[PDB]
Amino acid sequence: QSKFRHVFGQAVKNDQCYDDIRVSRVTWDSSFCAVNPRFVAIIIEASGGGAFLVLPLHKTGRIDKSYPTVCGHTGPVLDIDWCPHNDQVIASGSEDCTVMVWQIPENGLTLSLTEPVVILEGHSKRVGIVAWHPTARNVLLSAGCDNAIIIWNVGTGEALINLDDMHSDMIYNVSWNRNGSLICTASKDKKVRVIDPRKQEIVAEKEKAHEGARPMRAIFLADGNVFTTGFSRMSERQLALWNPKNMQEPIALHEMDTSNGVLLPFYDPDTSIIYLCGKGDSSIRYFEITDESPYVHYLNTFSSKEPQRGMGYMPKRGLDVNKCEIARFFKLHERKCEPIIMTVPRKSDLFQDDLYPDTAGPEAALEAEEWFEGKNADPILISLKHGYIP
Repeated sequence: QSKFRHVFGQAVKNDQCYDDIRVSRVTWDSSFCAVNPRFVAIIIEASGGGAFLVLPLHKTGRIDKSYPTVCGHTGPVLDIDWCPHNDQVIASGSEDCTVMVWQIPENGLTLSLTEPVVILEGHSKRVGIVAWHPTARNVLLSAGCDNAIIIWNVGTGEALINLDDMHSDMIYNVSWNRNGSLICTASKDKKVRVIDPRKQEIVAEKEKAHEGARPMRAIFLADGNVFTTGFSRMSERQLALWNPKNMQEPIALHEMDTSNGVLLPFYDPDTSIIYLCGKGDSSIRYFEITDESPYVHYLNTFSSKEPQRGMGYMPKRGLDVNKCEIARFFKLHERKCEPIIMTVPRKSDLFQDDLYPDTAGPEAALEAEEWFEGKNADPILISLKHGYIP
């Protein structure tokens, strides 16, 4: 009976792709791609040091080899994240052990961008993880191969939290909860941790959340549940759903297939859909999360003949309500970025308001100093109906 059962993906025509990109060749498990309503950012092969490419969404077709890039890093770029409160601002983590924050010029680059707004220098090792705070302006989390998590005030350039003796082994990912009061981590010691970064304490963990000696991912759902991907002892890709108030036993665990890539979860809290795709997969599998067991329900698979090297995900503000678009993927091939549009088939030409509840907007709910000092706020919601045409 699920309203999302006919959700389907459709790749755009080649003339709506971004072509002749030289995607990074590093063996780091990066997503290589970050998208916002103005720009697509792609981690590329740099002559020296490190670079990423920033394209206006309209700049489709073959990209000139000399198109300007963001190239101020002195080591390969490993992760990129657009500022949720500023569509001209992006953070990068590098093998040069820095996080850099960049101001993109209006309409994108004319000249190569070599000087960041700020360099953050707390890590002693490569920085593979950057995550902007969901609600607090200028709060930015990095995690490095030093196994330190640092939470920055980007406005002052100061490390205000250093979690440096919490993780004995490599950190695979860090995710903020809805109001950014908590983070969750997955680590190569096979633990998933829920952390209060301001209290600097672990509030819940699960040992061996997955048994495989392969990477995991852990993210928060809108209701405070933690959703994980990983591998069985037998190389099966798995997903699980955990109540952090009681992590002994999973609410749900599902075995999927025996491919090699870790499943990156993309969670849409507005539809309760989770999309899963791994490096090397030609498929995007999507599930609905509901309060009816077994709680994680299979919807469908987007199928293709081409494996992904990385994947970006368009925030709600960039979607087309008239088309009932509920997600847009930016699928990285070897030399190309290919938008994939997820739509709900609907007969009616009316505004499908059930698909588009008010969504987390770009206005920061509180300042860095307020949040660091212990204040909390929810995302400030906006309506998407201004985009509707009769």
